[PDB]
Amino acid sequence: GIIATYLIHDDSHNLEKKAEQIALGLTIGEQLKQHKGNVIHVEELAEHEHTNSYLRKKVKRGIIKIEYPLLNFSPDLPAILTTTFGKLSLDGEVKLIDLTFSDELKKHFPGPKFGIDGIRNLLQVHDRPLLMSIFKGMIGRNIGYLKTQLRDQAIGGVDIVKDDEILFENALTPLTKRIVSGKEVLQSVYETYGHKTLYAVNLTGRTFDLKENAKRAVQAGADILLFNVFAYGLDVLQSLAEDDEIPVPIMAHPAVSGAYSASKLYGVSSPLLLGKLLRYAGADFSLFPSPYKEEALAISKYLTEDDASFKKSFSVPSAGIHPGFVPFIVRDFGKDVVINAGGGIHGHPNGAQGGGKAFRTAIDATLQNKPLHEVDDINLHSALQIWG
Amino acid sequence: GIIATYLIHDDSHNLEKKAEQIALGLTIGLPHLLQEQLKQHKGNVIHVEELAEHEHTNSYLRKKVKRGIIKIEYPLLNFSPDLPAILTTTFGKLSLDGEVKLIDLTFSDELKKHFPGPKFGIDGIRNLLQVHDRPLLMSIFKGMIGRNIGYLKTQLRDQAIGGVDIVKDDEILFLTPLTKRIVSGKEVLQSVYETYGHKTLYAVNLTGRTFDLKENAKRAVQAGADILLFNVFAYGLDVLQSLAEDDEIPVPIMAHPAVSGAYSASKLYGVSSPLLLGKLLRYAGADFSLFPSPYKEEALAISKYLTEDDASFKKSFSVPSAGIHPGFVPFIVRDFGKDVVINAGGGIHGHPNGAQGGGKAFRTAIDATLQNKPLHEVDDINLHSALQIWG
Repeated sequence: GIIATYLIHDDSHNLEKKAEQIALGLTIGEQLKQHKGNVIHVEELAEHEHTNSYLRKKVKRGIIKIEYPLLNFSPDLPAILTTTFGKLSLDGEVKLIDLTFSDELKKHFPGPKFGIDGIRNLLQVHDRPLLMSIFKGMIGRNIGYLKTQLRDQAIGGVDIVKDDEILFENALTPLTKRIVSGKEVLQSVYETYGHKTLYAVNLTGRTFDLKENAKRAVQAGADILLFNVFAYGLDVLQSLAEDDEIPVPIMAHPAVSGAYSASKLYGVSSPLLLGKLLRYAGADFSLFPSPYKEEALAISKYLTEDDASFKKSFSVPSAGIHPGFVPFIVRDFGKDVVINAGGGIHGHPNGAQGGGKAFRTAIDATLQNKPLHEVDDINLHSALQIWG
Repeated sequence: GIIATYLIHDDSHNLEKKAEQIALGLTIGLPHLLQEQLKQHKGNVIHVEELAEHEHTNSYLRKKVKRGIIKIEYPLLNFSPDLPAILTTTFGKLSLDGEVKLIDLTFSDELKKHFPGPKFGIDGIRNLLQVHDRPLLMSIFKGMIGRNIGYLKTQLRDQAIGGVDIVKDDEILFLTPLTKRIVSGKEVLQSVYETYGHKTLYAVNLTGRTFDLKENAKRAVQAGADILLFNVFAYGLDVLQSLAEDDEIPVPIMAHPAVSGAYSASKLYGVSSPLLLGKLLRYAGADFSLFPSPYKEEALAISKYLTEDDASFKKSFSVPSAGIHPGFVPFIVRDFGKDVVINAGGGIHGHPNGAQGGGKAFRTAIDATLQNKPLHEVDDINLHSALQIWG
């Protein structure tokens, strides 16, 4: 079935007993043994006095692994989360760290439609890390403003431009207009500059209108759908990824997921949420806070670990990134990563065009192990001079 | 538009600076006429209050922080009027910003117009049961797993004859098609109604994947479902809202808190439980909201949001849960008033005289409590053996 790995701060100091109580309490409480939960492993961990002080009580730390029979839940994320953490989420110092799906269970999930290889083929960028940037100051501005920023980022060499995280349906830049206008801008840049850029557009609105809106977006010519998965739910992302009438990649944004993962004592771990579950659910890209942390590397690990059931997803460490960090990013994440320039690309002395060239040049230098400061490029130089 | 209240542990010891920072970064960022229309999209700091310092926290975080409450207002023009956009706007990026917690959201009158609130609410539930005065009594099936239909009916009948107003499915279910439990359950309950004149409602758990919920809910109604039990937080508040807004689902919805703890267990991060299990659930349309009982201050805060007067939404029934037996009835009515549901949980089946006797105990306990007469001075064997076993 499924193995849930929990990190617990046991105040009773009996990991064995507690583990067994959870195993029973979350299952059956002869023909019943068939649904009985099994304690697979108990791991004692080092004590933390600072936590004891914070909780005003001595707690024994440890990791508990429990196996829940497949017959105990429907094979979808809402049922899985409910079974493995519905009750425990309110039982105290317990955090869900990982979920190990059996090969049988994995068969019920789609995994990414495109994955790393599908995205690279789509963009026709086969070896180097990808480059992404974001519009800056879209709210209150018109379509002409969007078109100009999009054109500059594309001419700058960016592979993917995404909508500002908080851009919702509005009278100035509504969905279909953003898509139609954007598609024309990027086609024009392609026709003249030979560089193809993709536009990841924000898919928002009511949960029950998402499929209709996603299809309107596709019809309008959308390249990638940007989705705030955690504002809606993993099961919703999954249904979008499962629809073959939505033949475009989905880029997941981590907005709101912090409500689940910020604590070290409660919640659900970031690697499971932004790494494993997003991948199984169908996200082709996963944006997550950058370490500029093992946390970040863990997410990435689950997004790319070999798994015969699912394609790999593109890792997109975000925030606090400038051309100078490219070397660190590639060493830490490898070549199959997306360099997220964020909205900071527009801050370069030569606009988004200069910022993009700085990143593109930086990426190529990095792949040749050539230092950035020894690179003769006015754009990359001024970048290292202003940002570091 | 919408005002968000945050609890922050600032490691820069400058609440006024962090606040303005947040009000700007989460909103806007030229000729006069354009600047004028753009100012309409800017966030405004509404209130900044400092709080007592917590040394244990400083030690825990391995850094010193300044505790405070910040209130930032976001213009409606900046987001679509739906919970997903609202949560993304007020706590999207902030949820990953560090020690910050969404404590409350104050919707404006115009914004509230975009939400349904409960379909039935307190008055609607009371009219369904024809119980207009005292608090209601609810119990949960017990040991249903691995049992047949005849067993369900028998336990259902016993709970009803015991005076229980609402019987609901337990949390862990794995043989008994919903339409079947619904149909058979209905049969049992109508029998008790036409024999004792007592009305009992059966709240059945609504399941399935997100995009099958509405069709499943309508089928449940068609089969004769009384109330739909729904694990809101396993799907999302926006899904609960769509169910509540659907006129083809003319039945009450009872919200269960499963998973919500993933959001509110921390005192430093997440979204507060009262905001979740109280305000949002009511606005989204939950007729009943189950939450851990104080048997503490969060329990009352939740109840407050569910019942506080609001011209835009009907009120919801508070349902404190866990650690409740007949002895606590006087307390519950004290802390939650008469418009509350007494959740006997599966504890009635433990009564020495079974569920029938356990239900009677609660029903006698509530009638007595409303008469102000102490339970100790009540000449009732069922109630006595209860207070004698539970205290």
